[PDB]
Amino acid sequence: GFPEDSEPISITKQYPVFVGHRHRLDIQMIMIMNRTLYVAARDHIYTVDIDTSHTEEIYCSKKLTWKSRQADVDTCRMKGKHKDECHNFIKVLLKKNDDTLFVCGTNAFNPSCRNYRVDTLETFGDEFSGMARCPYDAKHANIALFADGKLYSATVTDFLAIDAVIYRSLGDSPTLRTVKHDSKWLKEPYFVQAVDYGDYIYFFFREIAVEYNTMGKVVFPRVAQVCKNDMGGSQRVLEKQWTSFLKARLNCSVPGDSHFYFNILQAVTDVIRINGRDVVLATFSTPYNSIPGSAVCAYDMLDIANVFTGRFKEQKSPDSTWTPVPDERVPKPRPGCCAGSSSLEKYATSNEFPDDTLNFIKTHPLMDEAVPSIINRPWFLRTMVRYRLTKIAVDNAAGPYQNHTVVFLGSEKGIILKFLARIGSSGFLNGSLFLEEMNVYNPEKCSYDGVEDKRIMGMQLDRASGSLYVAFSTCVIKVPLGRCERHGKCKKTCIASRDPYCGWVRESGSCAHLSPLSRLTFEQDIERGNTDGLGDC
Amino acid sequence: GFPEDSEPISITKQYPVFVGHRHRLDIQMIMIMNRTLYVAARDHIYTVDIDTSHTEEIYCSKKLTWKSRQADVDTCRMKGKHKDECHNFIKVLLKKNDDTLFVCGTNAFNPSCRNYRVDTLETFGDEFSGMARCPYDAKHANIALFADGKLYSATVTDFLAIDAVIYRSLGDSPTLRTVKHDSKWLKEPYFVQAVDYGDYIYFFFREIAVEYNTMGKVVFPRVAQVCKNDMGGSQRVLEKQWTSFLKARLNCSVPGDSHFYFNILQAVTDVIRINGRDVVLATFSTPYNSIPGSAVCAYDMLDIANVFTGRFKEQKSPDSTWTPVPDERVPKPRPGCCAGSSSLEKYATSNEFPDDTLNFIKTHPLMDEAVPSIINRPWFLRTMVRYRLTKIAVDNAAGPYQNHTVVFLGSEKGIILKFLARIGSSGFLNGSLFLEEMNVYNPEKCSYDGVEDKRIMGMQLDRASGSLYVAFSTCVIKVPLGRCERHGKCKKTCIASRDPYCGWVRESGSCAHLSPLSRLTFEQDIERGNTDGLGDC
Amino acid sequence: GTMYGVIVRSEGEDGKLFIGTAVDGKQDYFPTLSSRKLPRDPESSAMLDYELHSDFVSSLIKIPSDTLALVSHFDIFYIYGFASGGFVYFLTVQPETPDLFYTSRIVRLCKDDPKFHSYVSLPFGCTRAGVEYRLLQAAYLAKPGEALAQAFNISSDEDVLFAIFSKGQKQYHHPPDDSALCAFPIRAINLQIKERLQSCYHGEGNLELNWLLGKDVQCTKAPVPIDDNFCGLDINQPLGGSTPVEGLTLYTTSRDRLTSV
Ligand SMILES: *[C@@H]1O[C@H](CO)[C@@H](O[C@@H]2O[C@H](CO)[C@@H](O[C@@H]3O[C@H](CO[C@H]4O[C@H](CO[C@H]5O[C@H](CO)[C@@H](O)[C@H](O)[C@@H]5O)[C@@H](O)[C@H](O[C@H]5O[C@H](CO)[C@@H](O)[C@H](O)[C@@H]5O)[C@@H]4O)[C@@H](O)[C@H](O[C@H]4O[C@H](CO)[C@@H](O)[C@H](O)[C@@H]4O)[C@@H]3O)[C@H](O)[C@H]2NC(C)=O)[C@H](O)[C@H]1NC(C)=O
Ligand SMILES: *[C@@H]1O[C@H](CO)[C@@H](O[C@@H]2O[C@H](CO)[C@@H](O)[C@H](O)[C@H]2NC(C)=O)[C@H](O)[C@H]1NC(C)=O
Ligand SMILES: *[C@@H]1O[C@H](CO)[C@@H](O[C@@H]2O[C@H](CO)[C@@H](O)[C@H](O)[C@H]2NC(C)=O)[C@H](O)[C@H]1NC(C)=O
Ligand SMILES: *[C@@H]1O[C@H](CO)[C@@H](O)[C@H](O)[C@H]1NC(C)=O
Ligand SMILES: *[C@@H]1O[C@H](CO)[C@@H](O)[C@H](O)[C@H]1NC(C)=O
Ligand SMILES: *[C@@H]1O[C@H](CO)[C@@H](O)[C@H](O)[C@H]1NC(C)=O
Ligand SMILES: *[C@@H]1O[C@H](CO)[C@@H](O)[C@H](O)[C@H]1NC(C)=O
Repeated sequence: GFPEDSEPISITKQYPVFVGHRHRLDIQMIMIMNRTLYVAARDHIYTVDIDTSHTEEIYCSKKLTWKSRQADVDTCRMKGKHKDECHNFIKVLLKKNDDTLFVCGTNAFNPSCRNYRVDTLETFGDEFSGMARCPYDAKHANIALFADGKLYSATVTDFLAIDAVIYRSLGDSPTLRTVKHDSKWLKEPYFVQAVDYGDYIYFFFREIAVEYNTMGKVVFPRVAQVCKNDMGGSQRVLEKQWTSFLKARLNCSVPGDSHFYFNILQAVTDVIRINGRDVVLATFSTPYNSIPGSAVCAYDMLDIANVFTGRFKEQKSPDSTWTPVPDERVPKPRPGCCAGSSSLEKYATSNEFPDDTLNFIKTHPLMDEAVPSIINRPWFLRTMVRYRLTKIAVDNAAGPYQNHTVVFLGSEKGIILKFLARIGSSGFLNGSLFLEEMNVYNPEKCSYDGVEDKRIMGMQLDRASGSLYVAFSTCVIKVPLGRCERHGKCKKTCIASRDPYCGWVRESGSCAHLSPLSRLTFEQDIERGNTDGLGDC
Repeated sequence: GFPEDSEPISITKQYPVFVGHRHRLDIQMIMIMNRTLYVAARDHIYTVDIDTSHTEEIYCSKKLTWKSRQADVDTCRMKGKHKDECHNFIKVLLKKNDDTLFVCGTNAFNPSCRNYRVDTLETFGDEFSGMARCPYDAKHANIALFADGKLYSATVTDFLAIDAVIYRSLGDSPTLRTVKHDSKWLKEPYFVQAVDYGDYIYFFFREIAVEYNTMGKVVFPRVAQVCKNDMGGSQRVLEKQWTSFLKARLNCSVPGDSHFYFNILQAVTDVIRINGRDVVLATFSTPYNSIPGSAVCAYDMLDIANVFTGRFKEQKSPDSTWTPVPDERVPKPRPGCCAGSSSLEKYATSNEFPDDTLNFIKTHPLMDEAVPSIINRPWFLRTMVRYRLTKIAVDNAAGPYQNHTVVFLGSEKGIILKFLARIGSSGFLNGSLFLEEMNVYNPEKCSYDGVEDKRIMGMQLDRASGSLYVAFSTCVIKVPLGRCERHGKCKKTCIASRDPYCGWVRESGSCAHLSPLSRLTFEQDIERGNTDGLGDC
Repeated sequence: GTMYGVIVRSEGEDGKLFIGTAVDGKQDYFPTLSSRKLPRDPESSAMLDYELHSDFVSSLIKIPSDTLALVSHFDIFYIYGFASGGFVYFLTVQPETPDLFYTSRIVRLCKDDPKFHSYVSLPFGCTRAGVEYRLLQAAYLAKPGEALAQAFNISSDEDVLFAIFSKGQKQYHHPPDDSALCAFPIRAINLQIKERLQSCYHGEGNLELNWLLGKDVQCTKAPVPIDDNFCGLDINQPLGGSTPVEGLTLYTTSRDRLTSV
């Protein structure tokens, strides 16, 4: 009764690989700016010039080195941490402008932040604190986002990692934190991603749920908003603390008489356009102690906004259940409405907000509704696999006419999954289509130290290079978007693959990918995938 | 992190099969009294004389016929039921004494009960009502139990099957029901089994949980007690209704930081003795809409009793959460303590109970604790199978010395699973041991009408015949407890099978089962299963 | 009787005021315990600024909102404080995290610690003849008797805290009559703490301070010697314990209640 794990349309790895050129690399994240791939790792940031004819091995273009002072390692080790835990791992890497990179690191459990030259990667200026900007542990997940020259960050403030926070610092604007030791606000969160969209920043994390803790401990995925123009509360309430923090449960489930939820959020993408909608795509999974399943749910950025206009939650008696809030007791101005909008332009800065509004949003950070998914179910399921699904990369303009959207999914055992976002007969969005499954990990090139860590840690698609870069902690791999010559001269299944990167060209008599020399006859069926009456192998 | 589906020790079906001797049989349940196997089905009860040399086909020894009056079928069909739904299906079959069988049937959605001669199976006496004794639908599950000449029954009272009840009728004792339209008492229950043990009857069902409905609808397995000496309440409270009905959630889970529960109870056994403990064994499964898993949890009858001596639950504000009850407000005499026990022998009949006690047990049928399993986890798991586990049969004296306990598990695709209850080094009970997996369904003998229903519906182990009888809706199959000649002359793995039914006898030089002629040398290792230094195949 | 302060001007610096007070539910407005600047120049504006105040690390401890929700009228009353050797001690009575259960405590901070990492808190009381006394009503530091010096194996230099206690841990606001004077040699407190720190630094047990931590935090095993006067790191702090520091009873009564010492 629960949908069976579907099969890929088509049915290994000898692609280009980057190893630094030997020690572990401990890659922490990959990134692409302009036309260069950044590889943030241990004690280093490596770059690869994408366009420099991608050869046998991918070679380190420019380099960077920032090791930890011997003193800082000593204190680290002394606090009872391990030898390999106490190094400077790069966890923040952001483009401030055309001249400035902003880089933070663990720095052996003593986080700190530097500015670097975009060109030569030589440091400049004084180092400032990495508290609440960068994690202490290399293993923790963190949110680092530059928007309007301010640093929106989410991680932990302390070595012990008790105190988690969503923090805004820098950019000549006063500094704002989420209320410390308040689980109404944050209860043991795991930060996954944040994005810039409208007058708001949207953080996607997961926390111990305060609604459904009625029995045991339950984890919920969340989406939270902050006003970019937040200036902190008055003098009585929320001074130096967010005045626009509202969070809401996300809904990623297969509905039944009782619905089966996916709660363990693993990844959210940046905002994308699919079918003229601004959307994000999230992967989820079942709790570690449960039968292993993973889903991919998509979220319309308007529906996300819609949930914050709805009704709040509240807990009347400290022991009673969570009831919605009747609008009669919501004060005006609206809690969590930005300072300077419809009716709220009468408020110049957030400091002017009355006590009613402030004391309320401090007490009711949680919205009653739960943001619903597009097509109110997962777009993709895996329930009969040993691994969970993690990283997610999207291609919102794949194909000749560029109206098809292809989604790549990374796993934990290197297995990479590729599906196409399906358009219905109605024109509306409608399910997905499991195109291909391929294993990308290279044992003979990435299992070199005491390390074989088949977990994908970063994905970057680069249409310009026509490739997708997949990062394991040991190596980065350049996988071409469409390996079309794989299907062969057998025309029957070159068309049936329904790959928006592939098609048939009659001048050559085989299956090949799209080229900028778009003068030749390129024959593909994607919407119907017509096999009817064609010569077999 | 969630234990992998383990493998059976050893690695098809040409056993004896019973087909009636052609129409569907629609077998509803099997049973064994004295030395005859009863097959309760549609319009019939078939018997097989177990001992009559079990030959090629198993033949119908004596028969029984009780079809539905043509009138009763008409009204049935008229209410908009199907042709094959409106027949007399036998759902109750109980041995009243040595002379009387008590048989009820659906009787085309008009349940009724008869008494039959134990010998010739000819009816006698007037038919009485089947309301709240037998289901209307053939498909519903029902509880029928004779204890102290009274009929304890649980099913539905109405055609529409809205009103479910646990009912006690007959035996010169006034008639008792569970409060109608009270979901504090019963909320849409599915009745699985009931058993006789001490001053109490213990019903095992599952219901829509009123504690955890805080969010959506959740199903909980339950165990409930009734005093055999219940006589109904006073004149103000619970007159003609149970005064000893308490229920409690069962705990069948794999514990984690958040524990993964199994809630969909499928089967409970009768009370058994294992390691000098009175226990029951239950199978469970994940909700239909979820990733498919099944567990087998075992319950010490003393712990079951222990939960009813604990604290009750209550819901202060109609919207507040479920808090335990402080003993300060529990009145005396103890609610749900039998009339005529420690301190309560001052009460001759349950009618004398004060208003305090009665009005309380009417309002608080639910106990705070949740009956815990033996070894606080499942004894067996299946998480990577398409089917669920259902029927369960046990052998508390298998092996030469008769100190090993073997458990058989039935599925839905005929697959039958066999494991051995493991004893620890401590002597205490400790996990299980997946001995064998075998498929019993016979497509060439049970897929004969428009029917191929591979679901096992009844299991009966008969050590006397040295066989286990497995009932599909189409046929009953005689599977021998230990097919030992399967392992062969290869001594290496005849010992390694660790089958308490199997061993090595040197006089023949092959692998064979235990015989009552226990004079010969029978060599088996079960506790260690020693392979060391033996000639291979 | 809900606020107490100790002025510590150890030589070389301007010196400071260590202050603890009840905050009547305003966890935002006032810290429960803090160290303020009490500067030399009387004119100075530095007056009662926190000895340290960054965004996170500061010389103050604030009662979390989590705890003020989870316990009704939760507060911490400070009854006495004293300068002894390298440390500052505060004696505090509070309701306890899940009738009305109250718990008297010893709070110890280094004189020179602005980050407040040195914090460690243990319950204290004394019992005689099966009856136990755990509601601090008064305290007073002083030199030990000659008799009392032999009793505790301290010099006749070292400090002894004399305290008064009520029966049990019930209704601090409406107290009974059974009261008890007892003596606690500082060396015992300083050592009972030293061993509490010791174990916790070998991975043993938990931090066990649930009103301020709001959850369970596992002691981190670390290669750090707990020298005779160790002043905390950023790990294993703030430190608590549920293992009363027992004082030697000196006198009891139940005819009259005891108030001062
Ligand atoms: C303040 O501090 C003082 C000093 O530290 C402390 O007194 C000591 O207390 C400790 C711990 O309680 C005692 O240690 C125990 O000793 C047991 C054996 O003790 C006997 O042997 C002692 C050594 O004898 C040698 O030296 C003498 C020279 O004086 C010589 O003649 C002998 O031939 C021999 O070579 C001896 O000093 C002692 O005699 C004194 O003490 C007794 C009281 O016990 C007194 O009555 C006498 O008048 C005399 O002054 C005694 O005869 C030993 O068995 C025991 O070991 C067990 O426990 C420990 C710890 O649990 C385990 O490790 C071990 O395996 C056993 O299970 C224990 O070690 C020590 O004896 C005291 N020292 C003195 C000088 O009295 C006080 O307690 C402190 N005061 C307060 C109020 O707290
Ligand atoms: C929109 O999605 C649904 C389900 O993915 C499609 O419905 C399927 O239609 C085909 C007929 O071509 C059937 O074979 C499937 O069994 C249907 N699915 C279900 C669940 O019933 C629908 O066709 C899709 N529309 C488009 C244009 O692809
Ligand atoms: C009781 O059960 C446990 C777990 O089933 C057994 O522990 C296992 O011991 C063997 C050593 O012979 C190991 O190979 C397993 O890995 C252990 N299991 C775990 C989970 O650690 C224990 O031996 C059992 N006792 C008996 C007598 O069978
Ligand atoms: C999640 O979505 C499904 C279908 O869209 C809906 O039936 C269910 O009630 C939703 N649950 C929540 C908590 O929003
Ligand atoms: C994309 O556009 C072309 C025409 O411009 C059309 O033929 C093709 O079917 C379109 N694909 C989709 C998915 O709408
Ligand atoms: C079920 O059992 C486990 C372990 O025995 C326990 O940790 C858990 O809290 C129990 N849950 C309930 C509801 O009794
Ligand atoms: C059963 O009993 C015999 C001795 O009577 C012993 O050899 C055997 O190991 C026992 N089996 C178990 C499981 O205790």
